[PDB]
Amino acid sequence: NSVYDFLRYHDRGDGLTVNGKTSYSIDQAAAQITRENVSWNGTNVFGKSANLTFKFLQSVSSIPSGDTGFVKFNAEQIEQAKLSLQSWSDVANLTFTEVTGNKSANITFGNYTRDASGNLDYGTQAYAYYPGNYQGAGSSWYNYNQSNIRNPGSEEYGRQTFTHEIGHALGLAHPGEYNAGEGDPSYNDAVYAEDSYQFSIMSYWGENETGADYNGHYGGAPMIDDIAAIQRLYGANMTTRTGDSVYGFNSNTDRDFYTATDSSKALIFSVWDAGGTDTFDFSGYSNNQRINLNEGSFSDVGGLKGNVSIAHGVTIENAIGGSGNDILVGNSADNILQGGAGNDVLYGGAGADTLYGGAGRDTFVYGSGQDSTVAAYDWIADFQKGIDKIDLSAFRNEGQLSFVQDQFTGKGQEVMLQWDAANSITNLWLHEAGHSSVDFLVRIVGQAAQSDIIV
Ligand SMILES: [Ca+2]
Ligand SMILES: [Ca+2]
Ligand SMILES: [Ca+2]
Ligand SMILES: [Ca+2]
Ligand SMILES: [Ca+2]
Ligand SMILES: [Ca+2]
Ligand SMILES: [Ca+2]
Ligand SMILES: [Zn+2]
Repeated sequence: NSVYDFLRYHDRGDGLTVNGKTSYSIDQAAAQITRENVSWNGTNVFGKSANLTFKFLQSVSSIPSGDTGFVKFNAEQIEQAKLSLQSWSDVANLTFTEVTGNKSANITFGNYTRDASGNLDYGTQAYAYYPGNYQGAGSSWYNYNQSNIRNPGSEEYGRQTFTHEIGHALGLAHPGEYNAGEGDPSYNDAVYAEDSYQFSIMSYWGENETGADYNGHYGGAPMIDDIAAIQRLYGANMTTRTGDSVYGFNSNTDRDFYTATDSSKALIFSVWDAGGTDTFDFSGYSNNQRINLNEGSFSDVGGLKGNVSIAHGVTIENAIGGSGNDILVGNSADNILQGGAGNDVLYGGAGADTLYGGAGRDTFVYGSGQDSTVAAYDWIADFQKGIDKIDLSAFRNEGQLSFVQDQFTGKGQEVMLQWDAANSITNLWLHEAGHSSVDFLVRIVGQAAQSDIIV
């Protein structure tokens, strides 16, 4: 039943209540984040692309906030800021072009170090201005007295702050009515339950407020609701990673937040992918992981909780677990699932899936007849007789499954294992109640015993 619960991991909307707060769906959160109804295309303009310019100020006549002690961006800030911009243009129909000299720009970057009174400010972090035609519109500012701001490449909060402020400069607002300086807001003030770093980088609250746990890390890229929100304003970018993309270990994304170079690296991201056959490669971790390929769902990767999610409108096809005891849940597409070492639970779901339990005592689960129809049957390519198991207990709801040796009686709800000596393939047939013909089939590359089947 671990599959059942995991499938409902972090359910939202549908009149639910989480943490005593109203639960919002991705779109409701996205609408809330774009409530200011402002973008670089104007007010109340949705689904329209934009070609924007950005500039690293070398000097200023004044900072629109009144803050003083201007300091230009250093090399590392410049590189990290470009990565943040890229994480936004990757998902929304936006293009960023740098301008220098006297040319004006839609989005600007600059640091400050003192307040209007001329006193050192080592307490604040950063802020930005919404798009518009007013003086300073789209400008973003950061406190140079903060080490995370000076070293955004080594201090994760810095990079996250860049992405956050750029979010404002693009038209995104905090999930709720609250802002630094104004009193002392908290998650208790959140308009909806999903107002945390787990769903939006535009939030003020840690992922822990929603049950997630990134072990002190900060994802520096747009999360699931941020993606929906930014696309609501500028449209989705359908040209991003349209080939076969691999996320996690052995990544070919050339994106730091989608890449893990070794087991000690933390992964925190919401994936946007516009095409191809893709893979969630989390093979380098030894932690027990829970991987869900359903769009909009969250996964527990590398020892963290709720650190990985799939954006709405995205189809990820494959997943590879680690040496831990994992749970891999596929989607309606044809998935290739690899559990790796450890005792894993694989659930292909709808579609013709190919499953590899890997080393260990693995379990291949089937929740219904639609999971492996004859017209699009599953393949279990490395089944180990007497070690792995095939769970068909879900069929009990319509009558306890009975085993038959070489013939079906017709009473339905019977399971048969057929050995193909010539090809060394075992065909698992299931004649379901209500079905006039045998419509369930799982082909197995290897031998299987009646005692390997759970009914
Ligand atoms: Ca892809
Ligand atoms: Ca895909
Ligand atoms: Ca495993
Ligand atoms: Ca599937
Ligand atoms: Ca395994
Ligand atoms: Ca196995
Ligand atoms: Ca299937
Ligand atoms: Zn903010």
